[PDB]
Amino acid sequence: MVNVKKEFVDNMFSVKGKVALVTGATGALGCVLSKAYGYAGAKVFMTGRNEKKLQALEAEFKAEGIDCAYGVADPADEAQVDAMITACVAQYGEVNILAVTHGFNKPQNILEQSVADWQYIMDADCKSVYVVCKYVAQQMVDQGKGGKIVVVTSQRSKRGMAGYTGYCTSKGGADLMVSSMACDLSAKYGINVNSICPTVFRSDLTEWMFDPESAVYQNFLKREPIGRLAEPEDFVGYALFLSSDASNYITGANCDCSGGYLTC
Amino acid sequence: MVNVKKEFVDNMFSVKGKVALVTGATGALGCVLSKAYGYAGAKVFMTGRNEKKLQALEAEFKAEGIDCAYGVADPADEAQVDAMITACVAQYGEVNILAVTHGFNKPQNILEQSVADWQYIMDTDCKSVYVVCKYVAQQMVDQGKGGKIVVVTSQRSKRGMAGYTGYCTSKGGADLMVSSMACDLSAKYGINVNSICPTVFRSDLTEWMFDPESAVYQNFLKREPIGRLAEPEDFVGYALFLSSDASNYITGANCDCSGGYLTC
Amino acid sequence: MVNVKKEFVDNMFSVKGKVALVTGATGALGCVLSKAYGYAGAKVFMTGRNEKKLQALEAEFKAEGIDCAYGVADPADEAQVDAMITACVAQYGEVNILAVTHGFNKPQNILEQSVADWQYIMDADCKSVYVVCKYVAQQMVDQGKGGKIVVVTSQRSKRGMAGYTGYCTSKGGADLMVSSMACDLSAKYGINVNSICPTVFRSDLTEWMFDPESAVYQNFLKREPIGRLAEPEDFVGYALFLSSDASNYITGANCDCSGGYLTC
Amino acid sequence: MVNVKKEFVDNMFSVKGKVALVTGATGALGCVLSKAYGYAGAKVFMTGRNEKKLQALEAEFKAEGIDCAYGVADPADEAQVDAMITACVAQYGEVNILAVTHGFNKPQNILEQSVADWQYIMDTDCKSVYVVCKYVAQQMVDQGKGGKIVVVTSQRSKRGMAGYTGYCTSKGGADLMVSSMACDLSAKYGINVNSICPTVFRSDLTEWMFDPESAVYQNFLKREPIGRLAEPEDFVGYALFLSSDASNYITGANCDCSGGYLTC
Repeated sequence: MVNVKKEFVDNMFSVKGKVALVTGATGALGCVLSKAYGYAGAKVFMTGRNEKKLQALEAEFKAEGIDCAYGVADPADEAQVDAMITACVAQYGEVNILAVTHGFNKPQNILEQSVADWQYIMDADCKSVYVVCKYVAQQMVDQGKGGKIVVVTSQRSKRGMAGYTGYCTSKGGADLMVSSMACDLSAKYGINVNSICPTVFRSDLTEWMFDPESAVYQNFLKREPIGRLAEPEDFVGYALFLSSDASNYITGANCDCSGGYLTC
Repeated sequence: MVNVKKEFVDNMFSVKGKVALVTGATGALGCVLSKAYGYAGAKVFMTGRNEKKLQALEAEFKAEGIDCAYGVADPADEAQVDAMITACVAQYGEVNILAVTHGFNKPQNILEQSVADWQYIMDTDCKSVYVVCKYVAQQMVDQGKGGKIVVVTSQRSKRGMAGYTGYCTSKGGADLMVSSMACDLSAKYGINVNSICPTVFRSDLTEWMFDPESAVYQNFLKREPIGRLAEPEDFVGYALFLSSDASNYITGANCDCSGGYLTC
Repeated sequence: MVNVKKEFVDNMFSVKGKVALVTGATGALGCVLSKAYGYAGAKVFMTGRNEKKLQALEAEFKAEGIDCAYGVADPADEAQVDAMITACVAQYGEVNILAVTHGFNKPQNILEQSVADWQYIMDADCKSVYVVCKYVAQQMVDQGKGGKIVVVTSQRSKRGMAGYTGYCTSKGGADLMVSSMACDLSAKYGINVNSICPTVFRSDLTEWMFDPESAVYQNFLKREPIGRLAEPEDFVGYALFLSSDASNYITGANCDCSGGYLTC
Repeated sequence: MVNVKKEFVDNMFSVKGKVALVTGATGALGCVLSKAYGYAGAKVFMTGRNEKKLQALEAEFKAEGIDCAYGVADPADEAQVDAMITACVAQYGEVNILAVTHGFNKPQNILEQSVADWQYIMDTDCKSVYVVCKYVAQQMVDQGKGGKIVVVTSQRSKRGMAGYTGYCTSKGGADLMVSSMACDLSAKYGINVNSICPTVFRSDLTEWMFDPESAVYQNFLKREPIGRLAEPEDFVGYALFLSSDASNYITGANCDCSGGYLTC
């Protein structure tokens, strides 16, 4: 008999009954991923800094029968992250999936960007990934059931850009932090750690879309073999795949969500 | 309201009712992927050179209610591939998914490997990918409904190896052929083209596993953050993901199925 | 005392008295590299298919005191390559450096490109690299003095492009063939094998430069952090570096000559 | 006539009369690069934190007719870096080449590595690269004559490793910071910015070389197509190449100094 089971294939993409902790939950990708986990049957614990926006999401999701909760925390603040994970464990008993979607950018040329401004991006966008991953991984180790970590980086983790010495250092570094975390955790504890590297969202560029003096929209479109800019919903499939049994062998990968921008 | 639909999330990983054409169908990965597509509800058209082995698979799958058929063809032979696609279209009406799993290798140092031996690997392992992709892409264009192509390459498409001047040229080339095919087809025709880059299967190395003189098994294990060698079933999730609506934005990618070998 | 010698530093970039065999010697990069090796004091053996163009180069170089010779050969023809290397050995006693610059392209979409047209690119652009490298490496092994091989690929060895299923397969494959050849030859025989991955030459695009309907020139310029397209002379430094003692530790590398196109 | 000049070829690798500022000058690679620039005729300005070790190097180099000087500075401290560059400008009139060789590592698994310990590596190894590059680039801009920046990263900038969540984030980030700096500076100001990615030095592993319980030495040797571990002198050629006219077109590159570790 061929070495594949029907039970495996039918349920491999499931996240049903799993507890998914989503950071940057009020952001463009974070709110979409949080709802997608909910629609897929996971218990959703949303975190971010804006309580009013988290409350609005919790009300919308609960009206559709999604089991969800939220915790306010600055992801770069070690004490707040620890308390937030404790609140998730108190609510749901465990953490099975972590989706890291928070971040920050402020593009500026190196000559005009102070060391403090560069450090601000690194703390908000890079240190915060270490803090959240370290504390959630420790919780997954404590549980002894393995787990899944999905870090949203950027196609900027592999390609530089003018004005991006902060963001590219942060994302370039996070991709390697993910591969090193897989080396630290996957074999011993059954914790898969992967990143997704998306291109830009259409909605991020619509503001200057009608400006003939701007080349930004067309510079991206010339470099998108898929033929269009991304929507957050375009990455829910990859995120859920990397959060399910279907990706049990996959670890330390930096997954291409660029629509071909990285390979053309 | 958050921009993601429940109907999208519930059905995004489906391949139900789709016609999946699988090359190298009698091989270790090919038979597993063929059955996985069948268990997932796709109509499966298997192709390979060994009729007796294809007949055995068809009998096994039909006994489990899988709708499948086969066609004998040498994938490097345009005329045989063209006739094989015609037989798939006659049986099922169309081709929606293509999974390319066939191949050949015969490692040998460049000094001892004749130009004819190198060419034999290139024809069997590389030219055959161009032939199958070109003819199936043309059928998908003719249909006007888009489609999915998944080419199985190898982690050897990105890392060289002693004795692999044939296989590494073929796989390294196929990864770029996939990115270029996405540039040719995805925007205009809605045909996504991606590759998966697997590490070795545990069963491929079981022969010399007990020989202390061989370092092969341990060479790979030291370089596998996941902590074990692969089974064909470990790649069914990625292959089905890349064959479904869940990956509609993903094209021209060379997906890391190495278990961390590529990133450590 | 610091572990570096003055004699080493003063002479590390030298190719003086070395025999450099350059393929595609009559082409834009080939003629420039051949003359640069000559100006740097190497004995230059030029090869290509056009005898009149090789004779013109030999006359120009000899008028400037360069020790050079030529041999006519189709680089994909195993018998002609063997005879050409024999003629170089008869003239100069040995081969120390090989620079592979020949090639062919004919861009065409996969749907319109016949299997025979794809194969034509592969034979002219990829098989020919295997033939030349195998025979020159065998000669270097026979000599027992090590050697240097520099293969000119393209930035297309790492990035796909519409119409390039032939060229990208050939260059993508050649980069991996180089890494595998380093695995086969460098430790045992002291033969370093590396590739250089250039961007396009300014002169290749000047024809359609005044056509407003063409985006080619600007598509490249937007993606060149260096701020201009390349001239063949821009790659002589990297080629000579990879042909000298200064790069003795460097092997199996695919060197970025893209002017930042690969990293932005 | 072939488009290459003899005067260009004869002098392209020269750093004679150029002012080379070397950070981490007392380290294994820093002292070797500092002396190599000196032997090549550059004016050498060495910086580091250990005054006694800088004084010993200055005395050794002056005894061999090298024009050199030193300045004590912590490279992560903007005020000290600014004062150090002022002292280099006062001594030599300008800065033409910058070689960044300093760094820090303390491997530790993520579960046992505090956020403060991770931050310590990031400040010492990553923030310090931003500080030095920003201040030296500003000095090169002020001069208006262009310049060369060579950042020494590691093969760890592209491959993760157990215990390296700090170092891999720092090096992975620095490679992207270099590509982004090239986008910010090369076209407008003629400042090329590149990195070199070395493998480990033989001397770094000699301690546990005789311990059968340690796999480290053999783990690297199995992955070195060149056939041996590196010496600092093995990277002087690449560093001087990237500091000379021979590499004028090369910018934003992350150069492979791994001996094939990256490509096998």
